Amino acid sequence: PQITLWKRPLVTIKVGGQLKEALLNTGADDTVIEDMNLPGKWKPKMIGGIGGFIKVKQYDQIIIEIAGHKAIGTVLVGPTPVNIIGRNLLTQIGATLNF
Amino acid sequence: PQITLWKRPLVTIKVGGQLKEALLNTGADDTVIEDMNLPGKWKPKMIGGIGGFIKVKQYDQIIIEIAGHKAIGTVLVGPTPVNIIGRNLLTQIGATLNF
Amino acid sequence: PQITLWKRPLVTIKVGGQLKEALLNTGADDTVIEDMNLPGKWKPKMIGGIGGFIKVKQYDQIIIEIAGHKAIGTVLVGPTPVNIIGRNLLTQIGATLNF
Amino acid sequence: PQITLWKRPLVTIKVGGQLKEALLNTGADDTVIEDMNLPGKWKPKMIGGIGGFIKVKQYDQIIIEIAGHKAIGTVLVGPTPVNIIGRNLLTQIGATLNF
Ligand SMILES: CC(C)(C)NC(=O)[C@@H]1C[C@@H]2CCCC[C@@H]2CN1C[C@@H](O)[C@H](Cc1ccccc1)NC(=O)[C@H](CC(N)=O)NC(=O)c1ccc2ccccc2n1
Ligand SMILES: CC(C)(C)NC(=O)[C@@H]1C[C@@H]2CCCC[C@@H]2CN1C[C@@H](O)[C@H](Cc1ccccc1)NC(=O)[C@H](CC(N)=O)NC(=O)c1ccc2ccccc2n1
Repeated sequence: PQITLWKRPLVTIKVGGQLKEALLNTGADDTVIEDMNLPGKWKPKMIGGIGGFIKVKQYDQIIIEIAGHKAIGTVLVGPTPVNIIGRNLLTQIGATLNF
Repeated sequence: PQITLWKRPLVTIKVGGQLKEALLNTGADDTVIEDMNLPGKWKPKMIGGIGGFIKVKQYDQIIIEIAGHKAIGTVLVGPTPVNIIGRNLLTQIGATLNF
Repeated sequence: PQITLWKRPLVTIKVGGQLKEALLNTGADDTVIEDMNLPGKWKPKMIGGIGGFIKVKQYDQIIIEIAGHKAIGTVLVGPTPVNIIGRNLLTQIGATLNF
Repeated sequence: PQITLWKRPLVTIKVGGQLKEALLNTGADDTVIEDMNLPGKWKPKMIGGIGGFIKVKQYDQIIIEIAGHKAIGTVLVGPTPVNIIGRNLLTQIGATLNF
C-alpha cells in the first residue's frame, strides 16, 4: 500500500491468531503491543522513549501478519496504550519512507 | 528519496537557524525537539511517551527544513533523547510509508 | 586448513544424509541451506539478508558434517541462493579469522 | 590478530576519512558500506544476497583502513544495516579462515 499520513497509520494485524489494530511506527526500533495472552517463551526487557522506560515481555520469533504481509520476529508485550509496529517488523515487510 | 528502515530514518533538519539530526516518525502527529531557545510566543503542554508524560513548550508556525524540504508548523520543545519529526510535518514534505 | 579468500570459501557438507556444497560465512549468525526435506520438528523463522527477508524452517539439534568436521546444531532451510555455514556452526569446527 | 567467531567479527575501519565499525565477511564477494557521503566517481550497480538484490553506488579505488591494515579497491555504498568487508578487500590484508 501507499500509506498516507494525514491520519494515523492504522492497520489490522494478526498475532497469537488474534486480529487487532496497530500503528505503523517508523520512529520505533521495536514492536511493542498491549498486554495480551500470547503463546511462546519470553524474557524480560526494558524499552524506552519519551518519559523513560517500561518493562516488557520479549517474545522471539512470533508470527505476525501486518495488513496481510507476513512477518516473524520479535514482539514485545507490555504496558503500551497502543499496538505499535516498529522497524524490526517494518523491514521484514519491505516498508520504506518515500518523498 | 527512498529511505529503508534497516536503520533509524535520521535526516538533517534546520530549525531555529540551527542544523540538527532528527528521526522521521510516522507514529506520532507531533514533532518534538530537544530543549533549545526558540524565539516568540509559546504555551506549555503535557504529552505522553512510552515511558510516561513530559512537559513541553509548544511553538506555533515555526519554520523548519526537513531533508531539504521546506515546512512551517507547530514544534514541541522538551526532554526527548532524539529529535522527532511527526506526521504534521511529514505530510508537508509529501512523505508516505510504502510496502 | 588455512583458507585464503581469492575464491569463495566453498566446502562439502553432509546434512540429511546428503552431500551438498556450502559457503563458510563469518558474516552470518545462522546457517542456511537450500530447501530440502529434513525429518523432524521445525519452527518457522524469518531471516534478513541484504535484499530482504526470507521465511525459513528452523531445525534444531541437526547432525551436520562440515569439511570433514562433525557438528550438531541449528540448521535453517529455505530459499537461499547459496548454502551458507554461519558462526553458530563455524565455532564447532573451530574456525577463526586471521590477518 | 586472530578472531574467534563467538561474537560478530566487528573491527574498526576508516573510509572517506571517517571511522566506522564493519563486519569481516568471508561470505561476501564484495565490500558494502552503509549509505554515506563519499567523495569520488561512481556508477550504479546491483548486488545480491539472501532476499534479492539492492541498488548501490560502485566506487572504484577507494582506500579503506581495516583494523589498521590499508586496503584499496572497489567499495559499494548502499542501503544496508551493517558495513561489511568482503573478500575483495580481505584478500588484500592477507585474511584467512583457519580450522
Ligand atoms: C513523540 C510523542 C508525541 C511523545 N509521541 C510518542 O512518543 C508516541 C506515544 C505513543 C503512546 C505510548 C507508547 C508509544 C506510542 C508511540 N509514540 C511514538 C513512537 O514512535 C516513539 C517516538 C520516539 C522515538 C525516539 C525517542 C523517543 C520517542 N518511539 C518509541 O517510543 C520507541 C519505543 C521502542 N523501544 O521502540 N523508542 C525508540 O525507538 C528510541 C530510540 C532511541 C532512544 C534513545 C534514548 C532513549 C530512548 C530511545 N528510544
Ligand atoms: C544469512 C543471513 C542469516 C540471512 N544473514 C545475512 O545474509 C547477512 C545479512 C547482513 C545484513 C544485510 C547486509 C549483509 C549482512 C551480511 N549477511 C551475510 C553475508 O555474508 C551474505 C551471505 C550470503 C552469501 C551468498 C548468498 C546469499 C547470502 N553475503 C552477501 O549478502 C553478499 C553480498 C555481496 N554481493 O558481497 N552476497 C554474495 O556474496 C553472493 C554470492 C553469490 C550469490 C549468488 C546468487 C545470489 C546472490 C549471491 N550473493
